[PDB]
Amino acid sequence: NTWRATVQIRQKVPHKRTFLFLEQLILKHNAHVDTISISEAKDGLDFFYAQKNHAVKMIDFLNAVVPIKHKKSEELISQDTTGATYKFSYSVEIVPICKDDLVVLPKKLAKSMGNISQFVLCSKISNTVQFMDPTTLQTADLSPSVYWRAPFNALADVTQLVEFIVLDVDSTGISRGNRVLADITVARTSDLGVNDQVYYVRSHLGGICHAGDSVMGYFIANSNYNSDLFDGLNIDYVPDVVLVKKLYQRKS
Amino acid sequence: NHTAHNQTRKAHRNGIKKPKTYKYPSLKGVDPKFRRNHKHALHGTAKALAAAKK
Amino acid sequence: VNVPKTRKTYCKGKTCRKHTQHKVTQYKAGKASLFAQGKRRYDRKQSGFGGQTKPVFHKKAKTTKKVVLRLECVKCKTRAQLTLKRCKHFELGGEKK
RNA sequence: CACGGACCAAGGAGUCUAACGUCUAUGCGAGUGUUUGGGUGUAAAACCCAUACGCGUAAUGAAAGUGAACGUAGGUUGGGGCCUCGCAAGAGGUGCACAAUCGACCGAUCCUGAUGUCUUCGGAUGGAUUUGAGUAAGAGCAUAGCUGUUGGGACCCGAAAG
RNA sequence: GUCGAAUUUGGGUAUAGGGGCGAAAGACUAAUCGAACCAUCUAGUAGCUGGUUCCUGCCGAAGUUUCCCUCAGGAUAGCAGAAGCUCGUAUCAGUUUUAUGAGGUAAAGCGAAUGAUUAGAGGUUCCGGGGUCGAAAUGACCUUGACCUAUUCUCAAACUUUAAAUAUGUAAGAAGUCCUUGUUACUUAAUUGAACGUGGACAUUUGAAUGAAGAGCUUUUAGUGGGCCAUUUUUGGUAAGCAGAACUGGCGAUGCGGGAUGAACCGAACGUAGAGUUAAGGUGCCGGAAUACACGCUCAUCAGACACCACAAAAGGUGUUAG
RNA sequence: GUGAUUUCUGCCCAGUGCUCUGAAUGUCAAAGUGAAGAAAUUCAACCAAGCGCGGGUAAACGGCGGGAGUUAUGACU
RNA sequence: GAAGACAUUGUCAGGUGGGGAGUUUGGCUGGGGCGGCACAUCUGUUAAACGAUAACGCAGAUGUCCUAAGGGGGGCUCAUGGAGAACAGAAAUCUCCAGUAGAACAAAAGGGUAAAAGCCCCCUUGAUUUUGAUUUUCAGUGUGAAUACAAACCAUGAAAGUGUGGCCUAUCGAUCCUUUAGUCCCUCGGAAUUUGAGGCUAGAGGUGCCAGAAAAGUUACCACAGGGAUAACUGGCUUGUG
RNA sequence: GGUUGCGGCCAUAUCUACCAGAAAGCACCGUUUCCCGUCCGAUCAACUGUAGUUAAGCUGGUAAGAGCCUGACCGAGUAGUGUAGUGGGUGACCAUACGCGAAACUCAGGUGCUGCAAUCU
Repeated sequence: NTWRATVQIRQKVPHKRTFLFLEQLILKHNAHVDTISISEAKDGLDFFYAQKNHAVKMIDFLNAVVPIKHKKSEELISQDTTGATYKFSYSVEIVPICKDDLVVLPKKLAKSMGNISQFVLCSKISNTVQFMDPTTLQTADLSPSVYWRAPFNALADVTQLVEFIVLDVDSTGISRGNRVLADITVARTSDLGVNDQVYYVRSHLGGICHAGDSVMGYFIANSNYNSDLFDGLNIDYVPDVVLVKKLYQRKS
Repeated sequence: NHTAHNQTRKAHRNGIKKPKTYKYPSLKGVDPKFRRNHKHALHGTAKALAAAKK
Repeated sequence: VNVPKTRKTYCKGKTCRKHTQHKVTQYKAGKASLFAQGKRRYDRKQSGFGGQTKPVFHKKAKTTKKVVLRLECVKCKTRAQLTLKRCKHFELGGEKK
């Protein structure tokens, strides 16, 4: 009973990307000073804070860098008999939508945020969650006050990315800050050797993409998606390839 | 929660009897190639004990 | 995943009694036909002191999809299916592996 | 040191009915049930009665439909009782109910496709690790009784609410 | 407190229940207000408390299994009563013996393999698991480190060659054994096998011991589905009148004799009575019964007196006794 | 909404509200129109307000941090 | 005077709408809440030598992956250690001896495997059709998973055989409604034809609270029906010496 | 009795070291046209039993060897355990009554047995 107050951090996703971002940022600003100990969990880690006010001061730090939700309870011990003083617990939950997911948004939710299409990627994850349309570049933000009233899931994790090989890049010529809408022509790693089946897709990977270069991407065709929000889409409007990022083997 | 106390004393009030092992056990579950022959084997030997020995 | 569009499977059809060649498509909904028997105590007894009768579904942790591999025989053309698994997308034809 | 009880008389709580399950009694028995109604009466009693209808004598199928004996209504293993034999013990013959098992028949499903045939109908015969709440010298119907179930205020007294 | 004014008051008159009225307290609206009073639908519903009326006879439980938004409750299975039915030595048994099976805990084993633990000192293309970045990839910044690099000794519920006890499966025959040859569409090169039989032989020691207030079978329904205690084997907890299990007995449902007293310990389980002997316990007196016998020990300025049980530790003491 | 007077009332229109003499073809009900069909029907364009994009507003709800770079700083960046 | 085929009014349709009405706001639990899944399952242990056997006991896994990592057949032997070979070394390729598995078998853990169940090649779809019987959890119901056959057609091998999915133990789902595939079968009940609709038989929409409700808060203004108390004794517990 | 073919039980049959094997049989060895398979006629295929061999293989014998397997008034009636008491002890735990009964170790002895067919101084 020496702990006397606790912050409980959890993220439900099996590959915790934003949560590993939290542990390196907390070491940088040295926010963990008043810790009694650190105990791991199945889904995250626990912080045991001796005085109440130090536990609250972490949550003011947690609001600035990561989208959270929190609530508190209490427990009863032994009441020094000066008129009086309960043992508290703070349960902080990170938004599970990672930095580089694929997301099918709800229709009513997507209609408000700039009338973006339902089939977008994740962008930046900051304090607020940012979504980017990969085909025609347009950004939209989701705050935790809007997310937690109607929660949903990501459509694919990091472990569904597929190695591709870029054939050539054609720049259409419209951009904000990302050399946007390069009409990339790209083919699979498995089918470049023995086949000619070539995929043809716009992407945000404009300036950082070159010919003879390996990119990772979400592949909607063979892979098995199961979302009800995805099911109420128009299947002949969904792009086949969503180009995500690049490997770029730097040095040996 | 769970305990097995008094559970042996309940079952040994009416005892533990055997399933009493009848003559002519049922051929359901015996091999069907054998059952198809053994249908005809009893048929001839009931005819043969009808006319010959009487 | 992937399945073929063409499939040599069994026929039970008073003439074939053998395996003939069959054709594959997917699962499509055309109008649910409320000559179906449960939609005119709806269009009877909805319209009432009693009001909107039939309940809906909401507890939507539901996930999967009906994935149809049909066997359209090129020889006789009638109707008894084949099965798949708990599966999430289904395209057919391309990406032979 | 949990709750109710100061004392006395009176009142005071598993009832009734509709439909039913097992068991038991009685009538009649491949039938059974007079009483919705009519006839008569000493008059809400008793007595007498036609035509139907109910349940039963036939199942099975989602249905159109078809619809139960190769035979001393079958073979084997036990089976009370009676018959024969023996002074008896026992041996031998017939063996009801009922228990086990292999068959046969009818309906369903899958198969076999005869004489024929408006050339597409018709379904003879033969099958099968299948399936039925069946046939295989009928047993049900009606009234009453205790026990039990369901719907009723339902063993009596009790809310905060609408 | 205020007391010539936003003062005090009579009568008239207006606003009515999800409505009114409020210099705002959720106040007031006929002793009723976080939604008035009256009658009716209403004997509203209740897995929750309380109560439930005559006697005697016989039999006699359960707090456990699976399933339920299920844990104060129900269905189902078990336990129990009743009505009985076909027969009457039936073949069964909370048991032993013989003949064989199975097991891997106690003990043994570590100079017969495995085997932790506590702490960790440096190794920039011997990795890269990851983080943010970046109009790129000769690309930076970071962290657990990729690596134990040449260390030792010690064990274990998730180590083993060998392997008790106690519990446990099966057999000890009439539906069985042998001789002779019938059936078939299966099986074999083959009427050879297989399976089932006809006919013949084998008899009360007919195939170990002991017992059998008959054995076999079916319908139908009540209550119960909050359990606790003890010895022994144990897990969690320093340790609990603590938390959870295992086999058997008991209390609950059960008095009587003994432990002064006591739900669980010891003896023993109940028709009404008489005589007889005993159990556990006791025999100075209360208090029925030997101030019986026999060998010793012990003196306390808080002696000691009978299992469960209501008391105690190490270590000291020329106090005493026997070694 | 604040609560006499005196004296002051800073910065922010991203968020949520509110608002508009603002661009228009993204969304888009019934009726209507067109096409195919033997007909019931099916499909297609068309499409109001509102939503969406754009502008205004804090005596509207409200907010007023961190990292650096030379070490105390109402410093500059 | 003003206004005019617009306004108003009637009917249907879309938007807005806590101002108002109705209702819900899981369970287990060393009090409830938070965390967690002990709620559906699997391996080792707890577990005391059949089986069974509890705890919010312990160390861990599953909501997948695979036309080969399934089926058959043939050839071959692995981790590692030792001795030798231009560059070549702590680790490239080649060679030989020793080599009971110290390797590998998609993954947790425990079993299993040496002319194989490993490794490298060869041909293939039995990962098929009809439905019964059995084992596990168990009421001897369901569901999942599995075992041994029967009737068909096949694959491989010279052959015996083997194969009804992953070497064994886990990897998954009812009624209702939906939709597709076999007879082109049955019916639309006055009689026909064609669309349409309803049926039988086998399967996929799925409830993860997993034998399967459509569901956010607060009450210190609170109400009702009930249930729990209260402290001062573990087994003798408490004292002066890390 | 010695070999060969096919085996059963699967170390008393293995492992390490040396030593012997008349006979017949297995084996090493000879060759590359055909069938076939490789980088390589070494394995595998075919052809010859002709040119040559017991050097190996295999078989047998030995070693105060390692191992394994049977035996023990060996360890030891010890450890452990079923049942019993108003038995002991503050406890830890230990005695006694009726029962069951190990193991490593120590020592002694052992080193394949055998079924069918055939061929051999």
